[PDB]
Amino acid sequence: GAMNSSNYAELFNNDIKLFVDDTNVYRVTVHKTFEGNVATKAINGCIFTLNPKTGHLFLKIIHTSVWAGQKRLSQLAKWKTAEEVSALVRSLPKEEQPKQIIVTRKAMLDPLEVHMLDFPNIAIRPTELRLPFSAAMSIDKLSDVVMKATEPQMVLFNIYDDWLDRISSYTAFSRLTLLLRALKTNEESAKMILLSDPTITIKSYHLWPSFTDEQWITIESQMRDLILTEYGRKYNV
Amino acid sequence: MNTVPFTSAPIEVTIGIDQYSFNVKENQPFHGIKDIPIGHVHVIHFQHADNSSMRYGYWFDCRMGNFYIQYDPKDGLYKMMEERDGAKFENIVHNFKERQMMVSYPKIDEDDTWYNLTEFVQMDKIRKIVRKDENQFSYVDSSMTTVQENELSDPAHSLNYTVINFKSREAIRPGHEMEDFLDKSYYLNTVMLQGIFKNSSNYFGELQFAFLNAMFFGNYGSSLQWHAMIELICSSATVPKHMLDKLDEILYYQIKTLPEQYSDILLNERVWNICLYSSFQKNSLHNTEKIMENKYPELL
Ligand SMILES: O=C1NCCN1C1CC1
Repeated sequence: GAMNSSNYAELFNNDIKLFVDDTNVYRVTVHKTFEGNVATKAINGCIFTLNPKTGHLFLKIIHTSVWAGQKRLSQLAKWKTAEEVSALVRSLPKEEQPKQIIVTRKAMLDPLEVHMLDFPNIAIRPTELRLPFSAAMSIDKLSDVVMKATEPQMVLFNIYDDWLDRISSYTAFSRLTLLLRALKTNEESAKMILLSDPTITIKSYHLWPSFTDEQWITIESQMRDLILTEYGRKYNV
Repeated sequence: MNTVPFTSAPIEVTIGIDQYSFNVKENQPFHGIKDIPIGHVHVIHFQHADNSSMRYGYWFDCRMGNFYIQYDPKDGLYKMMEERDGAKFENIVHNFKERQMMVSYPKIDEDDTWYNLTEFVQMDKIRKIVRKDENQFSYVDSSMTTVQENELSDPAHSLNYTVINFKSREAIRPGHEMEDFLDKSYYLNTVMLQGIFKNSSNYFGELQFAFLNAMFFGNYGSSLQWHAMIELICSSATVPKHMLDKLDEILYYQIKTLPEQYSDILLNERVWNICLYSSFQKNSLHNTEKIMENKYPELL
C-alpha cells in the first residue's frame, strides 16, 4: 500500500525500487502580455526518478518543445511523466527493472498504472512522506543540465556522490532529504552553508562538496538549525 | 395471458412478480399468478418470512414453455420447474382458475413500467449470463458473485456479465494511454459494442438485467455491473445520438422504479455525480438528471 514512516526501512532493502517525482516536469514563468493579460512561458523541466538504495538518479530532462501545441499541460505533464518512466523501465535489463515504483504525488498513480499495464508485477505505490524532491533544481549542476538542454535527454547521476563508501543507504537518504528540505525552505542560506568555506570543493564528477565525516556532522547540524530557524521566522516562535 | 401455477405454499413468504409483491401466509391456499403479459421476460422472486436472508428468484419467458413453482422441503426453497405435458398443465391451471386460487398480475393499462425496464432484455441473453442449460428459466439470488468478482468462487453459480475494467489492456490501446483512459470511446464503440455486444441493444439488455438483479435481489455484483456500464458510456466523448437518448430513457425508468429507501445502497455517489455533472455526457441525460435531482438530491 502507501509508503510511510512505519515501513521506512523498506526503502533500503534489496528489492529494486524507484521514487518518481513529477513536480519539476512542467515549469512556467507567469507574465503580463502587451495587452495586460497574463500568459505563461514554459521552461525546461525534468522527471526526478531515484533509486534510494543506490543513489542512482535517472533525470529525464523535459524540453519545452514537448508542450508545443498541446492543451491542458498540467494534466499532460502527468501522462508524459508516466510515459517516460514506462520507457525507462522497458529500457532496463529485466534484472534491473524495479519491483516497486513509489510516486511522490497521488495524482501520478493512475497515469503510471495505465502506462505500466504490461508490467502487472511492478507495484505502483503512493507515499505519506512529504519528500523534498522538488528542491532538486536547487542543486546547481542538475539545474544547469536541465536549462542548457536543447532537446529531450535523460542522464544517469549518482545523487549520493561517494557517500556509500562510508555510510549506509539509510544514512545517505537521510542526509539527502535533509539537504533538500533545507534548500526548499531557504535556498540562499542552505547554499551559503554548503559553500561558505572556500577550501571544501565539489569534485568535477560530484554534485555535493567533499566534506569529511566530521564536517558533514557540522553541515548537517547547520541545516537542522536553518530548518528550525525558518520554522520560527515563519510561524513566529 | 399466461399463468405460473404453484403446487402449494407451505412456508410464509413474500412473493414478487416483476415490480409487484404480495405476502402469502404459511399453508395459505395460494396456487399461483395468472394474467401474466406475454411478450416480456418476467421474474418471480421470493423472500422467506422467517429468513429474509437470500432473496432468490427465476427469470422466465412464458413463450418458451409451461413453468410452475413447487416448494422443496429438502433444499428449503420455492423451485421453478417446467411441465412438459401440455394437457396436464392446461388442466391444472383451469382448475386453479375456476377455484379462484390465483392472484392476477396487477397491470394498470396505462402503465409501461415493466416494458421500459426490460425493453432490451432477452431470455436468450439472460441464459448466457446465468449458465444452467438444462432449464429454460434462470435462477438468481442475493449472494451470487460475478465472474469479475471471482477474479479479484464456484464458477457454475456465477453471473457471467461482460467484464469491464477501465485499467486493463483491453480498455487501453498501447500508445493511446492518456487518450483512451480519459475518453473511453474506443473501448465503448470498438471493443465493447462492435467487438463483444455486436450492437447497443445487447449492451442495454445486459445493463437493464444487471439493474434488475441489483434491485430485486440486492445482488452487489450486479449493481457494480450496472454502474460500470453507465460509466463507460458517460466517460466516452463519442457516443451515437440514439444511444444517449435511449440511455436517458432507460435510466429514468430505473431511477423512477427504485425504492426510495434503498437509494442509499443501490446508487453509487461517485458514478452518478461524475456522470451527471463532470462527464462528456453531463448535458445529455436530461430526463435522468431531472428525476435524480428531484428524488435523490442528497446523493448529489
Ligand atoms: O556528478 C556529476 N556532476 C554533474 C556532472 N556529473 C555527472 C554527469 C557525470
